[PDB]
Amino acid sequence: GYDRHITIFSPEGRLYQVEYAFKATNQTNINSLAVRGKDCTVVISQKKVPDKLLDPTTVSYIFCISRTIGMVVNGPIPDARNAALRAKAEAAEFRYKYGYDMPCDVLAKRMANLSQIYTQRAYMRPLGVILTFVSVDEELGPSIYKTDPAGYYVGYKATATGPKQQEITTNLENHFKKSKIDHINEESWEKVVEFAITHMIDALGTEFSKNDLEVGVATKDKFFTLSAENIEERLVAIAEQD
Amino acid sequence: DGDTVTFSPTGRLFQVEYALEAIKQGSVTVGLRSNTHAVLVALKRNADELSSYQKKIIKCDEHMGLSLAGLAPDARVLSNYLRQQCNYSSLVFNRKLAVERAGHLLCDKAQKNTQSYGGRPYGVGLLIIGYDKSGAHLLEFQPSGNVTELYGTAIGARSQGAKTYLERTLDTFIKIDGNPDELIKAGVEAISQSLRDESLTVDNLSIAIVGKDTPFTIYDGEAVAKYI
Amino acid sequence: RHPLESTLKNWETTQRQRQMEQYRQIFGIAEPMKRTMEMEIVNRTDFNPLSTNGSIHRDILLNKECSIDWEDVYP
Amino acid sequence: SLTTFSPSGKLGQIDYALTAVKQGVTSLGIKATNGVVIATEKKSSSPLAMSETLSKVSLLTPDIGAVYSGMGPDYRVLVDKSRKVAHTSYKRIYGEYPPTKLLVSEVAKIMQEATQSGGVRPFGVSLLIAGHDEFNGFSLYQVDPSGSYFPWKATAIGKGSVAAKTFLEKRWNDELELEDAIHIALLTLKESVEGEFNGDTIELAIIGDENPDLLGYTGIPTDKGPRFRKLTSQEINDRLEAL
Amino acid sequence: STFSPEGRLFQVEYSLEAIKLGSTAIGIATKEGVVLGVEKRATSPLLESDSIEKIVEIDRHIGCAMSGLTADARSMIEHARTAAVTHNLYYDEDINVESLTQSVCDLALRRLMSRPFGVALLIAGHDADDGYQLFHAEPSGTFYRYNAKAIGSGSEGAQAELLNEWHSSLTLKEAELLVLKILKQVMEEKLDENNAQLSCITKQDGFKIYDNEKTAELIKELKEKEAA
Amino acid sequence: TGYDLSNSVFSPDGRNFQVEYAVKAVENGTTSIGIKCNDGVVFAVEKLITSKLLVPQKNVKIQVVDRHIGCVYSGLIPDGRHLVNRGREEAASFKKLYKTPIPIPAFADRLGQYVQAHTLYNSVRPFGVSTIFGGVDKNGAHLYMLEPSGSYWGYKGAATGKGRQSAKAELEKLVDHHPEGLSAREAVKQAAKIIYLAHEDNKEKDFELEISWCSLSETNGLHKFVKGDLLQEAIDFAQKEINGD
Amino acid sequence: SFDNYQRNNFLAEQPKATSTGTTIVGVKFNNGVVIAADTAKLHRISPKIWCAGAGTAADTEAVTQLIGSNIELHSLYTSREPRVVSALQMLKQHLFKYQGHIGAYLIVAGVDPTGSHLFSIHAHGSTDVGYYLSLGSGSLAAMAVLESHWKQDLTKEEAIKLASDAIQAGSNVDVCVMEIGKDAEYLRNYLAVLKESIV
Amino acid sequence: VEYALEAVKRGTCAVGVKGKNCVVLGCERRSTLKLQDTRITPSKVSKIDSHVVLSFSGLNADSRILIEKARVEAQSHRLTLEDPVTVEYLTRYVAGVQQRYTQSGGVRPFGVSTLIAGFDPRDDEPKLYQTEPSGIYSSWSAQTIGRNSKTVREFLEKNYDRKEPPATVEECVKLTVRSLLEVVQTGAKNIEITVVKPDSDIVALSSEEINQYVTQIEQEKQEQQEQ
Amino acid sequence: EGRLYQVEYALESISHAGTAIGIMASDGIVLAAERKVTSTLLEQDTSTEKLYKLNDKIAVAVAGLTADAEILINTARIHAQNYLKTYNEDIPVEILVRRLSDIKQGYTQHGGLRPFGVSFIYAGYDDRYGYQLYTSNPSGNYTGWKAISVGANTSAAQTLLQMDYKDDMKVDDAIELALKTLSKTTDSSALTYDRLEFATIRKGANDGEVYQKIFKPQEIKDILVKTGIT
Repeated sequence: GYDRHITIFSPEGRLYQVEYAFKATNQTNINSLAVRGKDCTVVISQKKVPDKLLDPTTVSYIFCISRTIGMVVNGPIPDARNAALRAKAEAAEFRYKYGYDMPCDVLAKRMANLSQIYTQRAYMRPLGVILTFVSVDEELGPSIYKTDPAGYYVGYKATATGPKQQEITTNLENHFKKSKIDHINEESWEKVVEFAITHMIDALGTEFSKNDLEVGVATKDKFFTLSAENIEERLVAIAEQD
Repeated sequence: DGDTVTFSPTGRLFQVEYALEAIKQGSVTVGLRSNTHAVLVALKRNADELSSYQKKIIKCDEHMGLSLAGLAPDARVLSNYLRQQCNYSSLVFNRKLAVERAGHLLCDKAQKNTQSYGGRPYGVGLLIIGYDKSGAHLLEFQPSGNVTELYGTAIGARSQGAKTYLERTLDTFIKIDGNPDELIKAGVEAISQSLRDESLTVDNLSIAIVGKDTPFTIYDGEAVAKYI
Repeated sequence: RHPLESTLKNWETTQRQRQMEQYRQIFGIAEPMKRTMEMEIVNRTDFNPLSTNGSIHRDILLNKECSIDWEDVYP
Repeated sequence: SLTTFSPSGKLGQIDYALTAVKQGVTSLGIKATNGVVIATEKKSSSPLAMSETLSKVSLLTPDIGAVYSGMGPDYRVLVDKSRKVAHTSYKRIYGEYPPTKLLVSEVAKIMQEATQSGGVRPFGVSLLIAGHDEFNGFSLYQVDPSGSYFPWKATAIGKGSVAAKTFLEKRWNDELELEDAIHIALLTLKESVEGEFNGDTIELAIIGDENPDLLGYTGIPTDKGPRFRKLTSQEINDRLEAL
Repeated sequence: STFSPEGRLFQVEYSLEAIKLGSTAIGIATKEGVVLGVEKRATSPLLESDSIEKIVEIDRHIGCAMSGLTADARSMIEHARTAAVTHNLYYDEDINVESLTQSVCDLALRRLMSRPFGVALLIAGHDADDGYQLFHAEPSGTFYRYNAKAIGSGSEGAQAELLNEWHSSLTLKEAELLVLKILKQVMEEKLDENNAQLSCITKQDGFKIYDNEKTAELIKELKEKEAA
Repeated sequence: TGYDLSNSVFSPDGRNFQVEYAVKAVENGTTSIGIKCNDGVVFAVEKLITSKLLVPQKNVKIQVVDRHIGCVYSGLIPDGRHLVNRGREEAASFKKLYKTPIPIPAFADRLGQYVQAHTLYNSVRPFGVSTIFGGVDKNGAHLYMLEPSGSYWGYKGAATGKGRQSAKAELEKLVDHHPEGLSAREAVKQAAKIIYLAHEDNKEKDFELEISWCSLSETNGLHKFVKGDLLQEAIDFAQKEINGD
Repeated sequence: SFDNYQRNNFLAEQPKATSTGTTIVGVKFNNGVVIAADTAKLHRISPKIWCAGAGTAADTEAVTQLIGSNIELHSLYTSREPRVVSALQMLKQHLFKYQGHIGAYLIVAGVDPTGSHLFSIHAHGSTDVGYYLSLGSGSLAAMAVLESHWKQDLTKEEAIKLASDAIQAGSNVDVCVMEIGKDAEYLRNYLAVLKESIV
Repeated sequence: VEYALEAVKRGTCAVGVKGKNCVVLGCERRSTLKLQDTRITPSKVSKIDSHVVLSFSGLNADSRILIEKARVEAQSHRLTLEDPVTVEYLTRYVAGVQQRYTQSGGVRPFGVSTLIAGFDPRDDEPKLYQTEPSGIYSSWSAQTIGRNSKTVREFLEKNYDRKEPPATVEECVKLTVRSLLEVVQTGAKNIEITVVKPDSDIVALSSEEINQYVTQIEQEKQEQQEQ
Repeated sequence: EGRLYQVEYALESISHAGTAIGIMASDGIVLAAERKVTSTLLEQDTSTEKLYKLNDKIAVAVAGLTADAEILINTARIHAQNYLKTYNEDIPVEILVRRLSDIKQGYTQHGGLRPFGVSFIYAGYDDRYGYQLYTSNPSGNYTGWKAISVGANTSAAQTLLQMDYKDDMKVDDAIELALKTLSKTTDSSALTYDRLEFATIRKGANDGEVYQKIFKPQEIKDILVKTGIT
């Protein structure tokens, strides 16, 4: 019936233009992972370049929002780019309103509350995207926050996303079951990238030729993404470990 | 569907396909251009032998011209708009619109009514003619906002004959300059070819002509006895 | 007449109009149009004669969700 | 449906918004003779996901707290508008934070304004609001999607609400001090709980007499400072030793 | 507002089919002036004149008559009156009639694709630019010039004799007894100053509506002419 | 099924159907191509002729965008005219304000977002038209392709329209024998071969092909059309090539 | 808000407002910041951000409790403590919005998770910062007092003794001290017709 | 528009007649519902100004807002000109608002028909106008609206000639009570009537005075039986 | 058809809302509303359920969505006090019920809004017409009455009013007939003092002003001990 077409409750309390925005999060078949060290928070994406004449330098799912803060997206690239342009406008205004740099927690709340608008208006579409933030915050250390099409928002110690996400997350849980810490027990951002990829390759089984990586790294002064030779050092170090 | 912005299962726009069906309802008009002048001939309609035959030539400060091949009111909205678009360009700057942007402005303004939810596009084929900082121009406009500078063309119901004639005789007009003479008569033969069994007369037929040192002068008046 | 009159009465929208001008110059034609089209389907759809407050989701698009003006205690 | 009437005078869309409330992870509150309690179950996801950022329970005025069942984003915007109302309609005219009655009237209006306006579905949350008025005392209200609000001696909303109000109708009587209400409320969410029962799967917070130690300054005896307290996981794990 | 498979608006066509069962208004132009006339139908003998006047003045130079709900066009007629007299108040001239006919029939376009004034309309009057002029106007945007034209149930059937029975040199009284001959043609009735109403529109009269007494000397003149 | 009727409605698999029905308009429009070059950028466009009545001098199907940027498109063409028109002021205002030309990545996002903003609300339809555009800035030569969804990605070489499937065998089979790509002169020549050869599917229509380029060395960093001696040389190159079969 | 304007100009052609013309200090110290005023001029923006005010008293009480409302909502919207630079930004935006037509002269001093800070807002929304400031008309003597007897890292006791001296220069004082680990400290005055009815 | 006029055909019978120097209006009114109070009850017939009246049939809720809109207009017209609004100008506005609320989707039409009447200063012609959901204004010398108005309109059109307006308020009132008594099988306590004489002499008729007319017609009808 | 289907269903809506009565006297007015079947844990003096006070001299006995009614009640307060500030003199009950009953048609006029699902029995006093009793319903019509009911079982209540009501009776006589009516139209197996609300209007303490008390639950016991059962 007509209830399925717009953000209006159906007979069992459901919002189908939010549920069909969850199936939109799968469209790329990308999977992604983000993890904290003692000093860093680091985020990983699969990559797929179907065309033989496509540029891999531009199949980008990792975004710097502003100096110390960034995110990864699961769902279609146009809705993902729209999220990244909201998020930079949220953070740029917060330094105007309040005299300090936007914390990841408040940005993940602030984006999750805009998602409450489209989730209530009958005459708007939700975005089809799940977000995951990275930053280093002086109030809390390195941090991760989720967001989804409903505006559900939650802070994380380490997280993974995509159509394979229960497998990546099941093997992350069974690491902290042993270390019993809130972060991967290492100091350099390089060590935690190499751990994250050790769990990414273990999880997703299709051994990563370097094109299947895109990675961002957040640290106290900067969030940045790995250059095509910086990725190569991680890959050689994991190849040297075993 | 009848929806004004929505796309069909095969990628089609039924609202604009039916804006072009108004070409299969408006009475014929035809036009062409040369090195120095350009011409259009409009053939008219009536309700009864008594009725006065329909007006279908206008101008923009004797700088441009226009005709209609469907709903005259919709072409009149584009006529008054372009006529004021050429009125503000003249008076504010002491310049003139060279015809280049007339095609663009129509093609912006007609696409918008398929773009927004709102009232439908201007439901009519239009032919605009003018003279520039360099040369005479003919623009055919088509609904949803296409402009084409066609060297000759015909629009309205069954107008395939007059196109065929402007193509079939590339002499007599393309090469003709200085005095306007054969432009009028050759265009008039192409429309006069097109009518199946109907008639041509001294009120029923009217010609737009534009170009170098012709301030656009409307020819439906008794001076047309020189050209029937 | 008073030097602050009209200047403060229109401050709410005039600052928002100028903020949309920064959205133009920093992010192109897309973002101000996207937001001003959100402004038109959020402000014009609030049909409720007994409710003159405006709209709750307007502050979720206006940055007034967690702040006060004298104009908001002195309506 | 746009909340227009059905063929027997039902609002249609509000009964489905009540079903969004009915599906939520439980919260409950109790009026006690010297204070009021607000109680709720958290969930989040794996040990990857914290349950300890912006809490499910939250402070509206120094003397009022709130908790919910249903769609979290709806509740979260209702409470952050509700905080703004308390300052811009009461505190900046009257110098006093609004008593529970007025701030509940304002939350009730935002919910009613959704069961009638253009382009909008009802909010999918029921809000329990509880707090202290100097004149009419320690108080508990339920606010539903419909905008209607009922005051109570005790109440529960969401998944566990039928069991929790069946228990509270068998239990609550006009002699209970704050602490034995907590010992019934713990035993009540000990029967809402789908997961493990512990000091991070349960939120629990209170209004009692004030704590000048939480005013963050001293020297003006006049001010009493916070009436409302967010219990820490340690303060909760002490009481969870007795249950 | 909506399109059909064939180029034409449903919100216009599915309205206009009402006036095809409306009051049979008829007008005639001549060398000496214009005539305009109607079936003077009333809901009861209890209805006074000076109420639903099915023929009206616009100014001393111009009148109107119509076939659907007059109150709809009465709104357009408020603007027709005020726009005409404000031209004269500003510029000291009667607006030349065709330019009033466009300006008053352009209300049915309000700036696009509009819900119709469900009523076709007969402006008629004098100027020195094109003489005594009889028009037609619509929920679209249209014209006529100077001849006979008709609206309402009998009108196109009457039009088959109106085209036949006319010429340029006629004097007004010729059109007066000619407008009564036609107005009887399909009404199943005796026309009189209760079932028909008339006006003559001239440089000597202005627009004027025949008084019930003058409607009894002109019907007497047709009735004695029946022996011819 | 039955979700198809408006712009801002996901159907049961989460698809926006007005991406799925807008891209069908791109297919049945013009087929055309472009290539990224070691020194520059190339565009090559099928100016299809259905009757000789045109002014072929002024039926320009590639569009100049900036002093160093250009553009080309397929679908309901009136859509793409608008994208270019305020594309010109978007770049020229950036140039007036920034005192330097707009980078191609910086242009590609603003345009991708103007298209994407019409895929959100149901008060507007999609732009039905795919686009290919590019130019030269201080970071290099760049080329992008855009689709009605607002999806856009950077490209080595790209093609569109009904010829796309056999064009997706001349593409690939360029770079599979040219992993360096080309300097722009052999890209101009090779490109003309492709679109000639792509006529294999269709009989009884005619065309002229027009080409354009910008480079660090093939022009001083300005967009220019390729016609004349070099295009006749490029057509002469291509002419025998489908005639090799 | 502007009402009853254009009429008072004629009625004047007016009660005086209760301006505080007195003098106030802030001094930055070994473990926090001190402020004081020569008294009730020590308004709270928040438990750890305090304002010593001067000029029109009603303006100082009204704006500090408006910014304190913004900041109370802010602490509830972020789940974090507020900062002296947050109050300084909001007083700059807010007093710029009211163009010095709201007439307050206003110290801001406080402690937050980043550190201890000390700023002042003049009527135009203009800002100063430093290790010490003095404001309200007695301050020209306190310029010399604070510049002379302050040194790197006075502790509580010497900052309170220096505050006593600075305000004494230019017989009684209110002082409050914000110490970086602790509750902020407030100190007051530290130094024959008849007729009848029931109604 | 068509369903809307069935709102009028669901509303109370309202009727009137011109006279040589008056207009009389009246309505079938359902008396009082056992426990209703007349002083606390609105009349059906309603004053717009001291020289202008409006009566009606159909949505009484819409008729409050239609009369309330007419009342603000009639005073605004008076304020803006000191022209105590002529009945033909009061009718223009009220017909105009029924046009305004026909034309759009959203703000659906007033489900009401009216008799509007009055006397301009020194215009001893009784101006009577009838309006409907579309915003017509047919004038009438006499007319019927509401339900059962068949036999009312038939009986009136058999008892009045447009060129025969009774001068005397006696016959003016006598005709209309006979007319309503065809419909009101519920008995003639249910009727209400009101008269305009020129120069602001609008006058209501009491429950006793209409009886000296019900028990004047009744024995006239019995004399017509004995004849 | 000449009907509105949302509005007939809004009238069907107030027909679900529990029974409410109001009866006038030769010197005063009474209100008497039923609270339907209710949970043991509900509060009983803090719960604003059926009756309210709109200025010094006017009350209301409502049936509907209480949430809808609250906004109209607030607008009656605002309008009444703004009238009292405008004319320095009390607002008549009829002007007030006209203003609120306009709003309830002004939404019914429209497709962009649902109409308010609220009926309103008003009691009040003024120096226009003395004591006035009004009744108003979801379409926005209003009517004066001597004795009236709204909400569920309105008809069964008016059958109990019809024959028993005698035009001259005093306030304290009407306090009987309200409970004779409600108990015969009871929506519960039986009454208890906490299940009903009452409010009254009387001519000052004696002359001058107006007296306008709301009964607290003990005062409700005090009127039930009388006209009760054995």
